Amino acid sequence: TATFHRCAKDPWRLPGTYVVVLKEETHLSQSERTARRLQAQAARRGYLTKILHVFHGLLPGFLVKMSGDLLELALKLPHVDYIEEDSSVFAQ
Amino acid sequence: ESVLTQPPSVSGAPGQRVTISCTGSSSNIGAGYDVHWYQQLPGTAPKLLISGNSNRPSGVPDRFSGSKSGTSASLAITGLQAEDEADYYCQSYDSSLSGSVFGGGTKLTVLGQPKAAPSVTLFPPSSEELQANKATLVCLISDFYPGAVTVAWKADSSPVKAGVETTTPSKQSNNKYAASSYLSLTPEQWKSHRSYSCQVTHEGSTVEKTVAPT
Amino acid sequence: EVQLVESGGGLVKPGGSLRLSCAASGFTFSSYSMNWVRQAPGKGLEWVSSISSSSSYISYADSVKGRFTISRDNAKNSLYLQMNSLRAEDTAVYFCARDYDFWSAYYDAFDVWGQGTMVTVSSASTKGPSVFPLAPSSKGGTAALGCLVKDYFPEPVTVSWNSGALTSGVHTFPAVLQSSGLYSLSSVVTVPSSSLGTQTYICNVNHKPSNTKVDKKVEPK
Amino acid sequence: SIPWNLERITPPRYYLVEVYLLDTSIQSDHREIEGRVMVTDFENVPEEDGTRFHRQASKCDSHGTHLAGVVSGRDAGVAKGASMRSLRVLNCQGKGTVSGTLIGLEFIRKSQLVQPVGPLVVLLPLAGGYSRVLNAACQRLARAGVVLVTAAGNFRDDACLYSPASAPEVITVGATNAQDQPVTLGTLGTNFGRCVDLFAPGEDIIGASSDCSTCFVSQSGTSQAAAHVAGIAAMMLSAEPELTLAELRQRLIHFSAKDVINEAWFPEDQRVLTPNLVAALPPSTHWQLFCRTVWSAHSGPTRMATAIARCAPDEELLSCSSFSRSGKRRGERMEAQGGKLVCRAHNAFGGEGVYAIARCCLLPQAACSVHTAPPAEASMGTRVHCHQQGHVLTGCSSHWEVEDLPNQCVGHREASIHASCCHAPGLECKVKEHGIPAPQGQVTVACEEGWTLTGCSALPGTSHVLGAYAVDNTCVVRSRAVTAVAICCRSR
Ligand code: NA
Repeated sequence: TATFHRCAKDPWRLPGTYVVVLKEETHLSQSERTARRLQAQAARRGYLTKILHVFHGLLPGFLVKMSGDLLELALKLPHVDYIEEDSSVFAQ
Repeated sequence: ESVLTQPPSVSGAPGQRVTISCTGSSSNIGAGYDVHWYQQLPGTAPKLLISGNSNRPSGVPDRFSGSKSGTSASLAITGLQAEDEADYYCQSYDSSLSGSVFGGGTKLTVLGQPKAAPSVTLFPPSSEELQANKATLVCLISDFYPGAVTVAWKADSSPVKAGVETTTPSKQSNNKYAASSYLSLTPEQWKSHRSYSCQVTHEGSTVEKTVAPT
Repeated sequence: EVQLVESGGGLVKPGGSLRLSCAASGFTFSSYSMNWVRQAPGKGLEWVSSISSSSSYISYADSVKGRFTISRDNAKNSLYLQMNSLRAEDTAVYFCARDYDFWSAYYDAFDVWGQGTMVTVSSASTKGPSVFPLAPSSKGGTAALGCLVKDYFPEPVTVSWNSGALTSGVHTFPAVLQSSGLYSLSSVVTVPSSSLGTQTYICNVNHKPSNTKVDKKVEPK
Repeated sequence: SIPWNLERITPPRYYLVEVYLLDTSIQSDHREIEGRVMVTDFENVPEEDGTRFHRQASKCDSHGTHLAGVVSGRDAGVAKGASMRSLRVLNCQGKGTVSGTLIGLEFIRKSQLVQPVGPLVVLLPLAGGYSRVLNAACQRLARAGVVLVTAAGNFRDDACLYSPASAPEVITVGATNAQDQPVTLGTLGTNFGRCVDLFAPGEDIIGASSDCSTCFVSQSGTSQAAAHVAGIAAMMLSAEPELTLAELRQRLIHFSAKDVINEAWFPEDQRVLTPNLVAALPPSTHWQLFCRTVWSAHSGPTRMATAIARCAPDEELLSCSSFSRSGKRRGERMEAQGGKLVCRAHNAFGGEGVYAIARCCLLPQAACSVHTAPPAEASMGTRVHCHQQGHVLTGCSSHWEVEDLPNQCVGHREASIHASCCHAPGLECKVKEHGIPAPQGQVTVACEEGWTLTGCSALPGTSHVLGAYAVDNTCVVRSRAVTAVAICCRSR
């Protein structure tokens, strides 16, 4: 089943934005539809969400700005391999 | 008035273990920022003592250790040594202030050295200062421990209230204390009494010196 | 070795301005953030301002906000603090200190400090000391003699005896601060009473803030 | 007149490709890089923290400009004049996001397709916390033939807790100073551990300053070190456009200065895991057998816990050993997974955890395989050998179930024995041994010049063996009389 991941270093966490990674071999039109599905489900529950990007070419999936309340909902979407909470990177 | 709170002072005898606490809040220590500790020897710049809650720089003895828990941190010193006498400051970033702020500082005192009674020497006004129409009596107090004295001045046998200014006791390079006291008089006052006295009380014993205009 | 040397300190009147500098050497200055920390005499450390290696993080303590401006010049390995609208409460030793720039990923300790430069803000102008002899008493073991250094500002004064040739038995006491806001101290030396009257004793008082040197010979009454 | 760091990567006997930089904005007008680096129109960065940001004082270009200069600057660069394309994924305050970095990596993948297929290097001079998605994006790019180089991190910590540092297929670079010691940065410094592939100059590195178009400045950090290795990769691929990532990684490892670093700087339990390598240019535009050692993560205290060490896809696993500091282990075995051979170490029921240690080699046109025999209860122990003709024994493994105990493997009677056999043109291997009566702490034996260590092992029957592993071409057996057994090969 689909797992959730977040940065172990708590202050580097950026909650509220998530990369939803879909199972490999998922096609662009499927990622596109899954993103719109999540939006419609969240909207029915009173949540505004934003699709920021739909990935294709490297990984299949999408970038979504939404409340963490919706994670359980998102983890049940079709094709979902896992979901990762955004986090910071820094110049070295 | 500091964002991080430390006890004003701590003390121990050589060989003992003492601790110094540092308490902050959810905007600094409780927000996941590390506490760093600095030692400042009298009349020097601060130097790094503990970094990242618990790490010792090269050159810092393992007698020193640190820890952090929740919104507070603690510095511990085992096998206390004389050279540990110093001020200690904790530090942490505070996200509401956007700066790495300091605790108020803890003064560490190393105890246990033998009692020593003060040497007192007292100087009358110089004739040159009298020509300049001033008079200053100079009471010098040295080599005493512990470092608390009270000074009283007598005109003949009566208490002199006004014109007195006394320093706070301060450590000499030999690790005992020194202080001084100045009595300002008009030349006329100086000449109109039979004598003046500096009385220094230390641990319930009084040492007295007297000078006369004669 | 790794080193920081701040300069530019001085005496100034309320409302005035000073520019402190801090020169770095012995390390890769352009990868370190820099900081000013100050300490009023007898008081605790107070963070003043911080600037990151590329100057993209800059911040100020509330107490100096709008009056002080920090900046740095990596090509010159230098850190600056422009202080305007100075107040009495800004009187303090100012230290610079470095911390490696982790770009907010981590806030490291200030691991190297300079020795500090002194800044006094006072409505009072500098005043050199009056020096008076404290003559040895009329009495054979040791005798005490010294000199009284009156009414100067600001600190410090230094005292030596016979131009540094006499160091044993010398005790120069910490100054008292007078209600008037001026300082006085005493320096005493303990000497063989048998030497009185053949050996000459001269106390050498130096007060650099006012550019005053005074030499006073101290003789028996 | 030559910067110490440029001299340092240059060997005694000292010769098309695009380098992508994901970092801060850069000053492309600078004399060091002008006309050779192109600013792509990619940028995805978070807002600066406005309470500390003063735009007029800020030098937004400082970090990226210096790094472009270290890679390809005409006077102070490693691959002078090399071609670069920059993407902005860090803001003026040196901060970016995993998500922005992903979108930047996708952009590079996009360019690689519509552009003339050629070697490309991607330099990632940044780090965040371990990220599954970021590591996965990097792996996917690496399998498309991209060479990714990244900073190990500046936190004096285990690089496996950071990304992309912890991505196995990414070349992860720690930083050393002019004395070849690990760089300290404030009270911290270069990261270390098994996820670091090698170190490179990273202190006091002279390079382009965005102050002005001819200005230079010195900087320190694992970013600078990674930039050195990106320059080295670029010069290697410029001379051999066909070089693969696997081949390039093995060459970087092979031609680095060995053992110049004092490992005392690292915490004790990281010293065996951290490669003692400082990068250098191969003295050569350009046959031999390359192998590297790959440590797995610790297994964990569980009684049934196992560790796994894997090789890169283009590599063959020629042998497999294991190590436990407590000494309580049940050996190791070579298994098939996804049609690939992996190295699996098994933990003892009283142990705190084991490492699996793989030996990974580039053996063109090789057909390797594992052959196993179960426990025997014989005086000659349990034995297996490579029956097929032309199949050579490259390594032996042994795992057991109980707790208390040419071209042939011999193990304990109670243990299963595993043999790695390979068929490859002109492959020849031989065995070397060395025993010591009083094991002072470790027994070692090394392969002669010209041979490559493929297998490292201890003779069975001993109670005080902690494990065995290859360090370059030396076989190291760790005891708490013991014999170290090396298998050495070459291709004639
Ligand atoms: Na790696």
